Formats: sequence, C-alpha cells, structure tokens
Amino acid sequence: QVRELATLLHMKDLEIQDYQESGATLIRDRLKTEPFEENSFLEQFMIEKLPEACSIGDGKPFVMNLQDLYMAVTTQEVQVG
Amino acid sequence: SGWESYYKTYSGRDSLIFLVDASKAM
Amino acid sequence: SQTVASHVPFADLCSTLERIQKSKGRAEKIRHFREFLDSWRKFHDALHKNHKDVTDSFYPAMRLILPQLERERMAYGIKETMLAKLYIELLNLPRDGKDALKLLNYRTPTGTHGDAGDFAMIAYFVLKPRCLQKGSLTIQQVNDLLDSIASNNSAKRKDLIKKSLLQLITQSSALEQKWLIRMIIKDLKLGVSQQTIFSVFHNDAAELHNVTTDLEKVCRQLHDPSVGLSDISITLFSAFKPMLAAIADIEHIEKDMKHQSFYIETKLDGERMQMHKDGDVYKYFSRNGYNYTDQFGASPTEGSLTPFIHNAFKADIQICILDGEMMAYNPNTQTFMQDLQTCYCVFDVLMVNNKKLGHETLRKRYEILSSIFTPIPGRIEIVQKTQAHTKNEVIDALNEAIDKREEGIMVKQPLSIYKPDKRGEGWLKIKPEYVSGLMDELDILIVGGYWGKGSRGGMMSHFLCAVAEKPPPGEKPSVFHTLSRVGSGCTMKELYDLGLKLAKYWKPFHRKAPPSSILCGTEKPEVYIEPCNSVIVQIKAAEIVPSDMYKTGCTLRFPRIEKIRDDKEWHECMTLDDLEQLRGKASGKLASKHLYI
Amino acid sequence: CPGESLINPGFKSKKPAGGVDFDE
Amino acid sequence: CPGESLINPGFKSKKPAGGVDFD
Amino acid sequence: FESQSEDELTPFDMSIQCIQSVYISKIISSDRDLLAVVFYGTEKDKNSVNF
Amino acid sequence: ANLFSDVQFKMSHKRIMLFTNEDNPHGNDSAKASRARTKAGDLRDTGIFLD
Repeated sequence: QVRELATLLHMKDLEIQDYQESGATLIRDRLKTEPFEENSFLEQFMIEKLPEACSIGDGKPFVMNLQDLYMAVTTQEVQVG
Repeated sequence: SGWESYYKTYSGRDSLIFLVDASKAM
Repeated sequence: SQTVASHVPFADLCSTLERIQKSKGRAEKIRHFREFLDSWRKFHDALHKNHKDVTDSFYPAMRLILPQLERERMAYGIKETMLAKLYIELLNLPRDGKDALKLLNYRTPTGTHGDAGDFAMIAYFVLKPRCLQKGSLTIQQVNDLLDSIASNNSAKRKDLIKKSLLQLITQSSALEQKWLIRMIIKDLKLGVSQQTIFSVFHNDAAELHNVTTDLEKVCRQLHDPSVGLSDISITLFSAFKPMLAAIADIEHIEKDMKHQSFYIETKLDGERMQMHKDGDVYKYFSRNGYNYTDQFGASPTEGSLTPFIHNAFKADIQICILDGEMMAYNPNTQTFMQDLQTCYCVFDVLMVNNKKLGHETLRKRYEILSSIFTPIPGRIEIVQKTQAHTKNEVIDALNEAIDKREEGIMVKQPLSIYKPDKRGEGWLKIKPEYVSGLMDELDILIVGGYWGKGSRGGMMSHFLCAVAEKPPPGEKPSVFHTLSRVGSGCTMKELYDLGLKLAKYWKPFHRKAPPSSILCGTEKPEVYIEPCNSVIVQIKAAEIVPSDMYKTGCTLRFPRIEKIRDDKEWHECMTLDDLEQLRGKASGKLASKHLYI
Repeated sequence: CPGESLINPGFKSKKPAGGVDFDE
Repeated sequence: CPGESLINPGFKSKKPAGGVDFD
Repeated sequence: FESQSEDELTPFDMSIQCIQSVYISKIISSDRDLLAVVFYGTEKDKNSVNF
Repeated sequence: ANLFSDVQFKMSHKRIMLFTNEDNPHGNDSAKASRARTKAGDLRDTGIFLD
C-alpha cells in the first residue's frame, strides 16, 4: 500500500511539474506543496513519528485500527490452504 | 572593467464593520 | 568611434524598466532612474577618455525610454492588430488556436487569463514558453533594428520588416520582448511624468526640449549636470511647442485679465502650424513638432503655399518665423471651411531678422504681425484682434461669434509674453460648450459595447448608441439606427455600475447575422443589447456633422455621456424627426441660444 | 500584538481601575 | 490510411512485382 | 557517427542512403514535389533565422 | 516551419522526417524539453506531419 501511495505521489508530482511548465500561476501560495521524495519522507518519519506510532502499549491500537486487514489476510491464508 | 563594475544588481483613522448572522440558528 | 549603447546589454535596461514598473513609491522610481543614469554617464566618461570629442552620449537611452517623443525615425506603421498578426505569422502559431485568438482579441476578457486589457502582458504570457531566458541584444543593436524597420516601412518593404521582427524575436527573451512590444506601441506605463524624467536627467532639460523638440539636441547639450546653459530661447529652424488656451471662467474674466485692456479674437479651428523662412528655404512644423514641409513645399518652386507667400513678404525681410492656423478657403462663397485653396492665418510672431522677440510683450508682437507682410484674402490672413475692457464687450463678442456659427473666441493680455509649453497662462478660450444652459442636449439609447483596454480592461469602456425610428402610434419603436460612439463623460464607479446592471443582458453580435432589431452601418459593436433593456444616456455634443460610417448619416463631434436618466424609460427614445429638426435648426453647431446676464 | 485593545487599535488595553485593594 | 506509401501520400504503396510464382 | 559492428553502415550513412533513395524515387514518380535537407547539431550554421 | 512558409506554391501535404538515434536529446534541461514539446504541438496544430 505504501509503495502504491508513493508511485501515485510520483504521478501527481509529474502532473504538477507539467502544470508549472505550462506557465500557470497560483492565486494563493499558502496552499503550495513541495516535491515529495521517498527517501527524505522515510527518514523524516523514522526520526520523528516512529517512536509514537510503533508503540503498542496493552495492544489496544491493534484491535482499534488493524482488524479489517487482519480479517482479509486470515481469509486469504485459509483460502490458500 | 567593462560593463561589470559600473552596474550593480499612526496616520488616518480606525474603521470597523460589524457582520451579524441572520440565520434562525442565531 | 565607440558607442556606449553597444556596451550596454538590453537586459539591464529592461530590468530597470521592470523595476520602475513594479515600484510604487515615486522616490524609489526616481532613485532607480537616477542610479541608472549615473552608471551610464560614468561608463560614457570612462570609455571616451582617449577620444577628445563625442558624437552621442545618451540619445539612444532617452529615445527608447520615451518613444512618444521619438522624432528621428518615422512611424513604424504597426500597432496592436498589425503587431499581433505579424507575431502570429512569425511564430507559426495556429490561425484559429487559442493563442492566436487571444493575441488578436486581446481586449476581450472572455479568456480571463491574467490581464485582459493590455496587449503587452498577453504577448508576454503567450511568449513565456517560447523565448529563451537570457537575451543577447545590446541597446545599439535594438536601435539599429528599430530604425531599420522604420526605414523599411518608409521604403514600402514588408519582407525586410518581417526579417527584422524575426531577428528581434530570436535574439530576445520574454521580458525584453514584452518591453519592446510596449515601446513599439509607444506606451510604457512607467507611471512617471515627463517633467520628472527631464528634471532628474538635468535641471533645465524640459525647457530645452520644449524649445527644440528633439531628444537628440537635449541629450547632446545637457550632459554634465555641473555645466548648465544660460541663454535659452527660440532658435531658427527649430520646432517649438505652441501654447494651449485653458478653460476660461465666464464670471471673473477681469480678474484673470488684471482689469487692463485685453485682446479678443475669433477662434480658428484649423491645423496649428509654425513657419520659418530664411531666404529661399521654408520650413513648416506641426503642433507636435511633426514636419509638414513636404506637403507645403520647402521652396517656392513647389508646395501649396510657398509660391504664393514668397512674393507677399516685404523686401526688407530675409529671416523670419511665424505661427498660425491652416484652413481651406472657398472663392465661390468667399468663406472659410473648418477647388479649395490652402489658407494660412497668422496670429503671432517669434523672431524677425536677427533679433529675438520671444520676451517682447504681446503689443510689440502684434505690431510686428501688422507690419510683417501684406496680407491677401484667401491665401494669407492676419487675425484682427479687438481691444476691450468690459464684460459687455466680451459677452457681445461671444454672442456674435455664436451667431456667425463660429467655434468660439480667444482672449489675450497685451502684456503677455511668449512662453512655450504653457496651458492657459496668458491665452484663454471661451466657447459655448464651456457654459451651462447653452447646448441642445440629446437623450439616446445604448445598443452596443466594445471591450476596454489598459486601465478599463476587465469591464465595459464604451458603447455604440442608436436612435429610434418613428413607430406607428401607440407602439414603441423596435428599429434603431446607429448614431455615434460615446466613451467619455463617466467615472469608474458609475461605469462599473452600468456594466453590472447590464452584465447578464449582453449578447454577442455576429457580422454575418446582424440582429434584426438593431441596424448598423460601417461600424459594428462587439457586443449588442436589445433596445427593450437599456438606459437613457444624456449626450452633449459641440456639433453634428454629416458622415457615412452610420446609417443615420450624421455623427456628433466630441460626444460625451452627461448622465444616465433612470426615470426616463427606454421607450422614450427620440426619433429621427427630432434628428432632422435639430439638424435644420442651425445646420451645424447645436448652440443657437443667446447668453444674456 | 498581545495586550492590545480591541476597540482602538494601536492603543494599550487597560483593566478597570481597581481602586484600593488592601493586601493580606 | 493503412498501406499508404511514405514517398507519395495519397497513393497506396503498390506491392513489388512478383511475376509468375507456381503453386 | 559510429559502427556498433563491422560490415554495418553507420546511422548517418543509412540516413543518407534513405534520403538518396527517396530523392531518386521522387525524381520519377513525381518531379513536381518539393524536397529539403536540413542538418542540426553541426558547428557551422546556415539558416534564414541565423540560429 | 520557416522553410515551409518560404515556399510560394500550394502544399497538399507538409511533412518532416527526423533521423535521430537519441532517446532524450534534452534530459539535462527540462526547459528545453518543454519548449520542444510545445513547438511540436503548434507545428502539429498548423498542419505539419512529423515522423
């Protein structure tokens, strides 16, 4: 999923570079976004947010956020064999 | 040195407008 | 023979112009121009140290920065439409593509792409992805190419003009291309008045330019700020701007006249011309310092007036200068016209023989003008000024001028001196348009509209007005005849209000399918509005004259929008019977009422 | 800017005069 | 469109002459 | 201008051969057509635009 | 385009043939690539067929 999101970001950035090269100017620069780099984003996330995200505590976040994917994975595994 | 070194590179009054909603929610 | 202009890339000048444009504070613009001028002067002084004489120092810079006053080269012959067509042809853009339509229809704001008023910005936007980033053109090369295109236009050659434009496009970038387009159009929008530019250039540049009317002489003479000029006055064979009479109040004339005697003369609505004779050589200049000697002839052998005026001058006169008005005369009816013969009527004299009379009072000038030659009717005339010292005399003069179907009257002080480039200093003009309650005002409807340009870009600027036709009794008119075009007489607020009111009622007009309700002549409106939805517009015009550009065949001279009459309904439009009645009331000037107080 | 009166901009808001307030 | 000759647009590219080719 | 393998005409030679063949074919099929040859990337320049 | 405009006759077909063996003539500079793309677009819009 993360790889898919990264490639979609790359396509959006290519479209954005095309728009910029088309000689079009934004009315408002407050909304301007910078180019996305996989390596830079990964390093920034690892440095900043990993300590908080990776925390499991008593296991509540898993049952809260990671159940539907667990259901699908288990269903696929049982279907395979 | 050519065309290189010879070229380089409280008042008024305050105002205010009141905007008031007229919806039934108010 | 080295020229400074060749060592100054056009990029620096374009950047300076852009900095001037973006800057808001006048002090910042003055500082920028002053630093640029100082750098140019320093470079010129350093370059010409070895050479003990110089042929040109700053003329190209002022010529480029002030295209309006350019006089060395004739008119380029290109403008918005022609320039856009040439750009489309040269850039190989699609004929019906979006860029081509935007360039040709730059006024139209339908594209709503950036600024829709100025052609230069649209050209810049379209050329942004086509041109390079940094140019390689020097100011000398740009001037060379500009004079080349001017000569080719004078030479009736189009291929050479196309080649020059192609070279200019190839060797320039978007910013310089936009600037050059602006200068070719002769509209820079620097936001700085000419007086400020001349003052910063030199202390006494404005007076010298006015006396000489030449960007070359001013630059050549006034170069070092330390050195000035003591004696400045009208020079032989030099173009000098004439005076302009400002609006004259009709209640305190004596106060403006200092209570002393004043000279009253009939108004002459002709071409303001200046004559300089020296033996055989005659030179004629227009109001804006434009040479007209070719039509009138520089020698008595050829021309339209010189063969007739050479013999009419006194034998004791060799060198002289005069200024007057040019009109047409009819010997059949022995009357002037605003077969026919060119007629010159002189009212002032500047220099005679080897003495200067610019500083002399108007009394001596009038005496000389009465003792300068022998006037002959039909060819040469002398204005017969009349002395007066009372309000009764001036009001009677105005009344008789109105009766004689004359444009107006002019009042001067005998003690006034000749100071060129002055608005209403000693000379004043009184005409019936300047006094309220003396015009047969008109109420018409607006049927068309042309998109504005520049400041009035994204809004409606001027409308095409039409008059209704006599309909059957009890039935409102439905067929309109175009009369004239009105653009002036309104401010931003009310004009924007009118645009907003009829914004949704506008309808595009097609030349091949003209609307049935509206009938148009040679001129057509960009966008048309049905008569049922319109506003009564009040127009006060100096006169109505026959024409062929409109169906009604008559047009208003100097038309205006006096106001909008909401109370008057659209159906109250006047009919053609009113048009013919007003035309036949006086057969020309609308004013026919006697002003009495 | 903090501590600026909302009625007259550019002037410093002042709390109402509390008069005499004896201490503990 | 298909089979158009790149040398003379508007004329289909004629197949090369083969002569007689017995089956 | 390079030979990836021996006994192989370079791309420039192949393009020249194709141009010559097209010219010869146009001479016979339709001599009224217009043909032009332009080279780009060379030190020398010769154009109406003086590029 | 200038060469095409030079001809004074009537051209039923205007065609250009590019003999190149480089995939990315403008890979270092994106501005040049965009300029080439737009110029090709206008050339196609005009009616010139590029091969």
